[PDB]
Amino acid sequence: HIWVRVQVQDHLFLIPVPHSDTHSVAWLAEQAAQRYYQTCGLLPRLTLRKEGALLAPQDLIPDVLQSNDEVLAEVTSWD
Repeated sequence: HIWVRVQVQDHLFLIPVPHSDTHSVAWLAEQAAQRYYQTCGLLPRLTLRKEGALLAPQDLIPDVLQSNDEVLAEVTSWD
């Protein structure tokens, strides 16, 4: 089982990545944005960083992240 810790503003979310079409960085950013919307009613567009390094939205989660990695999400706009 794979899960990623994503910081969105002052909130830290444990987001699971369940298992056949592999999920992209963009999908993970979308999950984090929904988790953030569920807390406060604002829907951000997010770019993800791992230890300061930008994650490409089109890259696949298993190629750039391991279970329990921590990711910083940056709000680039509000939808």
